Amino acid sequence: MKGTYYINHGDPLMYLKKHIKLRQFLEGWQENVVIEKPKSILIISAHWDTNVPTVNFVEHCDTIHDFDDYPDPLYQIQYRAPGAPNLAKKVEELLKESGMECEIDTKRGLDHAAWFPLMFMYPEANIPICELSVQPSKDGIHHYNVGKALSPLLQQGVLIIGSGGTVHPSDDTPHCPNGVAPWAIEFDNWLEDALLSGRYEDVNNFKKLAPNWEISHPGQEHLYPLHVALGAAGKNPKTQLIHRSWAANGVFGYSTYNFTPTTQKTD
Ligand SMILES: [Fe+2]
Repeated sequence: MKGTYYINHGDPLMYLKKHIKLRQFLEGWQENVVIEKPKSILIISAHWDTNVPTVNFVEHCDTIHDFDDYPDPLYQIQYRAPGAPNLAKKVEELLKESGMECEIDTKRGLDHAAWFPLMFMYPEANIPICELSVQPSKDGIHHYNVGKALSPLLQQGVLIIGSGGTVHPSDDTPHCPNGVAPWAIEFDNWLEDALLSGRYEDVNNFKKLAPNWEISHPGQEHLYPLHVALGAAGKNPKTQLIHRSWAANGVFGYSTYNFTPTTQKTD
């Protein structure tokens, strides 16, 4: 495939498990999704929440274990990827050239939205990684425009990946164990239909249109990486669903999308 992706980083517990389909999908990334080695990777992280777009600019990525109450082994994982400082500067220029602000963090490593799926996709940790934050108090259209500014990166060998959670309710939302709560089916299906239809404006305006977005994304920070990845695919991309699974609690969903460009930018 070519283009950009919206993936789910999933449950860190899957590191210890054998039968999680999302992990199998991620492990097969280089065989089934992206054959060609990318020059660098831009991860739009649901777990880096800022006021204005921010990008990290480091030579070596720390591994940030920003998650609570997991088993000890999870905190010993190191994903020793190189940073991507030139990619970071290029993201800052592209955003500013489009009239958007962008700040640069020269210390922050990768949070688990980045390193956790990447350690399955690219276990050799030899691809330069740069993370981009989301701005959860801004709307879907903001995030789409951040991505649109970034689409020239596609012709430069950059793999752009939004890392979120397609259905990501509050911890207080009751479970439907080993099933799928109908509200979550409804939201997931609406989103799939909007994307496969090419109704990308609807996706940007999900708050006005999507059923049960209040349950699926009370904060939205796990959805907004989709808008950035979608915008980064340029005008009129074609979307396809490349993985779907659900957590055993029946209310977290991992629908995964590829956005294939049909247009390009100037020489
Ligand atoms: Fe998450």
